[PDB]
Amino acid sequence: EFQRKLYKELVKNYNPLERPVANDSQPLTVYFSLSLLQIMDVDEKNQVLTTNIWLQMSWTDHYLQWNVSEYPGVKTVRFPDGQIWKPDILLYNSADERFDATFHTNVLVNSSGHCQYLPPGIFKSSCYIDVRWFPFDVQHCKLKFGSWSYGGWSLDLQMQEADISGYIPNGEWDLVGIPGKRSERFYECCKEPYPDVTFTVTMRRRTLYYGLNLLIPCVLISALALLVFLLPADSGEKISLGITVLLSLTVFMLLVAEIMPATSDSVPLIAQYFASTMIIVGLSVVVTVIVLQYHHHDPDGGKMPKWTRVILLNWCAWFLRMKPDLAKILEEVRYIANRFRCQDESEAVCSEWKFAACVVDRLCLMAFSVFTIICTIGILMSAPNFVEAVSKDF
Amino acid sequence: EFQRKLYKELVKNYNPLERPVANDSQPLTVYFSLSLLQIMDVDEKNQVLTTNIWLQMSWTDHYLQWNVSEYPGVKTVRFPDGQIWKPDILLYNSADERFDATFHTNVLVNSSGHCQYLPPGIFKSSCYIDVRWFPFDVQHCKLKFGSWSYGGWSLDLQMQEADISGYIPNGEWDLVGIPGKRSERFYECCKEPYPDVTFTVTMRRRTLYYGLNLLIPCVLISALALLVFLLPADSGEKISLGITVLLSLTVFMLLVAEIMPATSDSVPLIAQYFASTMIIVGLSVVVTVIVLQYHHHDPDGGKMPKWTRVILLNWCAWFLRMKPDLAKILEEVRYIANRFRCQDESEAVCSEWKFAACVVDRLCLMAFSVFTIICTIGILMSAPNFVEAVSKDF
Amino acid sequence: EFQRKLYKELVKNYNPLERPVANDSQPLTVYFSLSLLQIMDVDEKNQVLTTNIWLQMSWTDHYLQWNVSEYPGVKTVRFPDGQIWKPDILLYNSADERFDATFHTNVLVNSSGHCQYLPPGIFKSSCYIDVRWFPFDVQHCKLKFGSWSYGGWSLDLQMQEADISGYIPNGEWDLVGIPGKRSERFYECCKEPYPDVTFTVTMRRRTLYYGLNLLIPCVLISALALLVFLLPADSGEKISLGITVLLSLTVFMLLVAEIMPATSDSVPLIAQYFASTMIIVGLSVVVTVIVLQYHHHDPDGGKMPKWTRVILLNWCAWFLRMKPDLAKILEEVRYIANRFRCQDESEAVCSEWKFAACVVDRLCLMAFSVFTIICTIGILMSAPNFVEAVSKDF
Amino acid sequence: EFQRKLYKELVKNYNPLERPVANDSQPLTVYFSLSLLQIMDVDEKNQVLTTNIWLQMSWTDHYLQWNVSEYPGVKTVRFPDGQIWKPDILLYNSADERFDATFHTNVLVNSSGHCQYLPPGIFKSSCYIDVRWFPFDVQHCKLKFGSWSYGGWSLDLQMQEADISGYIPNGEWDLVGIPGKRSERFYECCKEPYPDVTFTVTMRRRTLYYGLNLLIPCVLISALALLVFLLPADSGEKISLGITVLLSLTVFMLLVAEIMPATSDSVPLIAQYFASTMIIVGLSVVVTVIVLQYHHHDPDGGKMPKWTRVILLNWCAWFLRMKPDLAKILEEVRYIANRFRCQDESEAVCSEWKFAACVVDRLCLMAFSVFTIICTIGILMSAPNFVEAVSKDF
Amino acid sequence: EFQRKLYKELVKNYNPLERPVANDSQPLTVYFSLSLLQIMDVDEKNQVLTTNIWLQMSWTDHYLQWNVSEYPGVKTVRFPDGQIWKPDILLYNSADERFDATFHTNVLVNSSGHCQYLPPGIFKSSCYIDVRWFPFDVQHCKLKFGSWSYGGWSLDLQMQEADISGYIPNGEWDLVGIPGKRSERFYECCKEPYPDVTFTVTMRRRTLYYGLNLLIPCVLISALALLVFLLPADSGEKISLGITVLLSLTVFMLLVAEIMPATSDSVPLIAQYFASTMIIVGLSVVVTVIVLQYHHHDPDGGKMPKWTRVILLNWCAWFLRMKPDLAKILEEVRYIANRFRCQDESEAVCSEWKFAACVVDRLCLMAFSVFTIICTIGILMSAPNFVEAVSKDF
Ligand SMILES: *[C@@H]1O[C@H](CO)[C@@H](O)[C@H](O)[C@H]1NC(C)=O
Ligand SMILES: [Ca+2]
Ligand SMILES: [Ca+2]
Ligand SMILES: [Ca+2]
Ligand SMILES: [Ca+2]
Ligand SMILES: [Ca+2]
Repeated sequence: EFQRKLYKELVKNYNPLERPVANDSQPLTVYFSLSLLQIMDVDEKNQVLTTNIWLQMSWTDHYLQWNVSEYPGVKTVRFPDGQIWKPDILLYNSADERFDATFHTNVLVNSSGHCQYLPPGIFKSSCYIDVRWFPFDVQHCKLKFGSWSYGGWSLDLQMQEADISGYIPNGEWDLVGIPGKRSERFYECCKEPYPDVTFTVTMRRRTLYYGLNLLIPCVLISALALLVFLLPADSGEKISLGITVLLSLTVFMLLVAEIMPATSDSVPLIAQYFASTMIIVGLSVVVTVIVLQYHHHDPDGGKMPKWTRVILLNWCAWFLRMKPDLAKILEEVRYIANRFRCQDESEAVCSEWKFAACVVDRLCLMAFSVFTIICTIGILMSAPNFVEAVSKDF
Repeated sequence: EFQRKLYKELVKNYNPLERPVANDSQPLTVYFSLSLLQIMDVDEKNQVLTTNIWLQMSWTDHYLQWNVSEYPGVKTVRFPDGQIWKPDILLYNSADERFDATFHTNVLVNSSGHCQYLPPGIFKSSCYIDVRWFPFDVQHCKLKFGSWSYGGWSLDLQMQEADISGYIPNGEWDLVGIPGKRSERFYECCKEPYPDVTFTVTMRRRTLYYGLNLLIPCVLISALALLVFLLPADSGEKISLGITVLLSLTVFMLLVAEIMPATSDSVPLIAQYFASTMIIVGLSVVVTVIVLQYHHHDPDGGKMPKWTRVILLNWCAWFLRMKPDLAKILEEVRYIANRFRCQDESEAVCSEWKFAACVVDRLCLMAFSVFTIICTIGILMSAPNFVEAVSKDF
Repeated sequence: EFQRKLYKELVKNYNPLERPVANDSQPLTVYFSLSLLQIMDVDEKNQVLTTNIWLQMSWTDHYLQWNVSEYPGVKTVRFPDGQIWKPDILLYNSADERFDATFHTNVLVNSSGHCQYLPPGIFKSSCYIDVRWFPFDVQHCKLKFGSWSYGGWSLDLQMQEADISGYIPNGEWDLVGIPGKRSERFYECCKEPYPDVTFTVTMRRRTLYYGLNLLIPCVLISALALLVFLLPADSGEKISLGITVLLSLTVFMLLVAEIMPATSDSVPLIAQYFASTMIIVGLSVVVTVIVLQYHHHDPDGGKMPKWTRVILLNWCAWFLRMKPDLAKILEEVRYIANRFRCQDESEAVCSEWKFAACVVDRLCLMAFSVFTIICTIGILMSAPNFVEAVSKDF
Repeated sequence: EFQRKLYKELVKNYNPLERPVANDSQPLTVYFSLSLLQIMDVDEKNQVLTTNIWLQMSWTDHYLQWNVSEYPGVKTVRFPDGQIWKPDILLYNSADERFDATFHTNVLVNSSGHCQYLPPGIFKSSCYIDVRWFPFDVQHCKLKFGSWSYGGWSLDLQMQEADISGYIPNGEWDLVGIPGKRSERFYECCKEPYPDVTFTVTMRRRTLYYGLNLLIPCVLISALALLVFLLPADSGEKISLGITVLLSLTVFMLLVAEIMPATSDSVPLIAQYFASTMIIVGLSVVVTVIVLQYHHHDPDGGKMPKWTRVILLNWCAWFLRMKPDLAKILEEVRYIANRFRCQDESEAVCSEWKFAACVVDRLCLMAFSVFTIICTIGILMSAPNFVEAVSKDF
Repeated sequence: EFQRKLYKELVKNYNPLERPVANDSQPLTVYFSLSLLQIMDVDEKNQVLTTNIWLQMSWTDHYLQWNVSEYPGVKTVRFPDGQIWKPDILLYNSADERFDATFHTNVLVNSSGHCQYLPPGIFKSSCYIDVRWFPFDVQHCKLKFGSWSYGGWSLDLQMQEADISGYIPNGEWDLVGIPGKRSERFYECCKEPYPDVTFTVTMRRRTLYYGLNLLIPCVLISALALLVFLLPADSGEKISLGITVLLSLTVFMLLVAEIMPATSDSVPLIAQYFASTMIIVGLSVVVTVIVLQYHHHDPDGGKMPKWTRVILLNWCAWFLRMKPDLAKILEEVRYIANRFRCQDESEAVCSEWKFAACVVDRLCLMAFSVFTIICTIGILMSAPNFVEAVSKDF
């Protein structure tokens, strides 16, 4: 009976259009905060953050007060959308096609006029997602909230610290924090300033998944490329090993292509690693052609230059620790024996060329191994967060 | 005439804003339950569960009572959304972009004021989907329901057991159960506690599909890799077999990549199996290079070390059960015969090196076969539910 | 003037909440049917059917009658949603996120109160799609309609045969029929029974597309695998042909993976066909290694077992219809001649081993050809609808 | 003042439910047309057409007239949805999930009651998309509009020619025309006939994109297959070239698979072209095995049949324009010389077999080249629109 | 008290249907502009631009004025959708399925009747996206705004310069400008003209991402194809290198296929580059077959033509800087010696053919290298914006 009586009394002459202050000249203080429940998605290609949040707004309605003695037991009332004045706070940097994903719930008012409003929502927000250091990256995505049509002279927006006590951890992203800042900005539309409250979600990517699924795979497959410098040339499979690894790594680059944005602010760390690896595998194919060209050198073609004979067979090789009818019969048998001698000297020349190929193959093995290690270590450890990622995730 | 009369009488002074109790100081008891019709989707990558459910709410409306003698034949009435007070129960962990997928239906009230409300819905809910043991996994996805704006002092939410009599089986997921728990929790917003009813859908994945399409394929293709240790070196195809298997298995890992979340809570079982298999195939390629390096060893290069001569040709080989013008003519023919003898001894040296390659090839065949079996069996049987899956699905 | 007068008269005291019967104690008869215009989609992976349907409901409104003499020319009126009582019939097994895809249109009433209501819709429904016999499958998808909040005591739902006179043929699915059944079921919610009308869309898949794009391709590529048993061993390409076919067929399995659900109710027909084919190609690779192992057998290694010498060179081969200074000179020339004789006998031994490989290769060619035909024919003709599909589609 | 006065006067007793005619017995004439702005999408796989259209409806409202002398300057008024009677014209063959994509705009009425209504929309419509001649195809997609609840006795729908003056050309589709037809049809629901206006969008596909990206690529890669019949057998790469082309073309078929519907009304032109090409490449692999089988024929095996010796070495080859101690020493040297003679005759036999392989290789080169040209030209020129496509697009 | 009083006074007799002018004969001036916050997406395949914009409309409402002395402190009021007259300005070339993505916010009115309205939105617009010069392209996408139902005689639309002070840079697109133009156009619907304001977003694509991920990769992989002309023929791997590169580049074309529209207005720059490269790699395979055909030429077949002997061994080779019992014994040994001589001359003939292959291989290396450079440089530098892209992005 008292709840029915109070609801009838409170809506007498109430105008939801009217900002509920007693003195029309002063601004209404609105306290704004949020409660972050979940980070649902970090879409790097579209540059969008999806979160489950509960907005928190609280203010004082001058007209919605009563004396609890005259209504025993009725400490609070509730009003749905449209029957009560509410602040029109929107997320400025919204990426949602409706632009406002807020699910409108009740406003809870107590007997002194304090109004609480806690609409939930699945919010899509635009934030610059920097992939320069991917996958060892930290993202800072802003959520900028503010009254759309009330400037600082009418609505005095005030900030309170974000609530994370209900945050559900994300298996991919490690929540570092969510600080907030209250600013007052001027826009070209209007002489009046408009205040905003901006919360910056700082998140660290967890690198175990990409380490075991992207980085390590690539390292191992690059190592197989260097295996060509150990395969004997007579196997006749040197070129198949190298080009096969190359074809495999090309598909791998395109696999990373599906997850990275097509921006030009910087060459990402992962792009550099794949680049460096690809030229190394490609260069090994070039070297293999050179090695095969020696191993198959015609013994009756040009003559091994002195510069080759010295650099390879001596220096590099040492450094690598390698190292009447009787007369007619005599003319026929002598021709046979002489023919055997000529091929023997010819094949000796071929042995030198084959040995040169082996030396070049051993030389490039050492050089490519060093270069692969240096490029890999250098690129990965360039990231500021690489040491932290190893400690926390591995 | 009586139905028209009763509808006119019941809405006289009715206020949908008003919680329908007689004594404003006491809370209204709302009985909440659900009826699970279908598990529509388990999205492991986005971590979302889609279900077809019928919510069940029932309470007592103090104002919607009548005397059936005064309205003969009118035992029940119905009211749509907005003409009657309803509890504002939402799914807290909703992943739906509207945040509330409930389809609003009628409230059915009988002559004593008992109100029933059974809205259907396609619900999207957020739940941690653990892929540690995939595909032998059991998921526990929670659905947390509660009044949004009425605390424990006004709405007394009470739980009833979930209904599954209409459940339609899912070909992928075996419904284990759906127990419920009623809790009362405090939030930072409000001093008043808020009760919730949470139902935990426990589901077991059916492994036949992934066994025949993911696990067995991989096992067979790994076995082909070990086939290299039986292929003679003179075939000149040892490296093509191995690297081809490797390229195939790389695509297979990326196929599993499209279905798994990118989380770092644990290395999944399937990831370990693919890892172990990949290094085994990759290591077999390394061994093949060593085997070919012996088979193609130059007979005029270094000399077979004693350590090699003993470990391989004796121990390993036993264990494996392998095992004036006349004078001028004499000088020419003697050179020819001597030349033949020199190559003969040379090719004998080559035979030892070729035999060493065969022994190493046989040795690694046994070692790799053992390792492949142990790694496969060990990884699969680590899962707690592996034995159950085999019994129920195979 | 009369149309305006009649609309004013009919809405006097009309209450859309009120079931429009004269006697409140008796149920209102609602005739329900549907008109199927198109089968838009059969999603086997998500297990959802999309159709374009026109629902048909008809009943009698006791209050919406008039005397056409008093309103000359006004034979009918129309009312939109909310101004007239309507049955609240929903599709129970809806897969749509709004749960109700009905587009609300007018209710057409004639001068005796007969009301017709024919809302169109794009309906998404859940149905078990059995892929056991895919692509030779017949699907039975149910559409279950019923009043949500009116039980059998108030709304007497009655069925009429579905209309297909406007059905537009689907190029993929051959509509077999759409019979309907009216049932009355009890639910745990309520003591009152609720009637439903269920229409079962029975559709036959047209197999021409999958025959020419999925089945025949696979058959031809498997045949190329058997081609290895005709390729001479000295070509040095036996292993490349086989493993290449294997890599190709693995991609083909994953292509079928994108269209099939991940259920475990049964191993599909297409899965069995790919399985059988894959082991046959894989087994041919194993046999190729054995054949090469003979063709490259060292003549100075073990000795051809008697069991081999008899089974192959005799039985299998027949069945297959294969089949002072002068003395010093004498010692040098005799050594040369003797050396030639030793290699000659050695290469004769090699010829036997090479012939054994040829016999084994011919033997397995016949065996694999038989097995490929039997497995292919057996699997395809296991389907109950295989004969029908060939007759109608090919 | 006059605009305010007129709006107050016109809505006095206006009933949006009432069809605005003076004589209730006669039908209201509604003129229907459309303005086609853009063809947005032609989805062949889902069989849906997406367009940007402006509907045009015009009729006479008997009640919304005024005397412009009594309201100087007020020549027109406007009414939004729900305040004015409108025809309920829908697109019958809609594929949109809401079923009605019309964006509701104002109705513009002049002082004599003529009402204009031009709602814009993004319309999704179902049309049979025939891919028999793809990519040289012409599509005829219908858009069928009609009043949903007003039959021919109440609403007299009349057609006017479609407007294309604002049409924006589509880079893929060449708009041929959009004629319209007005029909009157009977439905099983109702004895009254219902008129419809149907516009048929006829569009020609532009073939430059598919010619350079789909047809020509395939032609060139098939040509490489025939290159095998020029590669010498001793290269040992004949089988790798052929099977590699085959693997490439299999992926290409699956690429076309992603864009074509899975219907069985006909085998498309593109499917036939890929079919023909695939068997040609596959058959070339079979021939390569035969050629290699001759080139590697054992000289001590069977004897070259007479039928082979004549058909190939003579006919085909001509047509192709190819073409005491002294005695002991004598026995040893005679054995050596005799041994040399035996191999010489043996290798002569091998030369004939190698030449036969060359002849067969040359023969099949000519045959396969002819067949490839004929099949390609025949298939492409079977399309009725092939000549037109070349003239307009190339 | 004054805010409540003013809201009550202003809505007395207010009619939102009425255009708020004092003199009904004159048009109402509406100032239109926009504020561009973000370019969210440029979808080249669907030809759609997605942006985050704030529309700006301002006009004068003759009825919403008051004297601020009579309402101290009340300088402004606000009205939501439907309680105030607003211009019905839509985006004409909308690609959104609702056709109007505007989020409706408040209208802010001051004491002299000046009304401001700044609705935000995520706008999808249709624009021709020219890919002729992709990835060095500049796009000009139009956004055409205008009143839908008010012509130039009633609503006088006037333009103001677009605001970009809040523009957030896009990592892919460099905003060049957003000029606007106000036009007045006649349509077939209506004799009255309708004015529009069109803003043209001009954007330059940033080429770093595609340069490092699309252009450079392709250049390097084409270079590997030319590596075949350095690989010795005896390696037996010439054909595997070439066809492998070809298979890789085919996948690369299909990767670009997923991002380009299927239009026929022009052959894109990227298509030409891939075309040119593909024929070069394919032609190198053809040349390799010719080179191998010489290297494996039978010495007893045809005779090297004079035209070949001169062009290659002399001209091209110079330009390239290449270059009683005793008698019986005599007959046996003489046969042996003569046999050795015959093979010697035979292998000399083979050496010439092998050298010819080497010369042809060297010749084509130079020719293909030149052609690859010219085609690459020519195609890339054909783009008008190529020089600008290098300067700004590299
Ligand atoms: C506004 O009101 C003040 C106080 O009543 C009065 O002095 C002033 O003249 C008014 N201005 C007008 C009527 O323009
Ligand atoms: Ca992420
Ligand atoms: Ca699942
Ligand atoms: Ca289907
Ligand atoms: Ca198309
Ligand atoms: Ca873009």
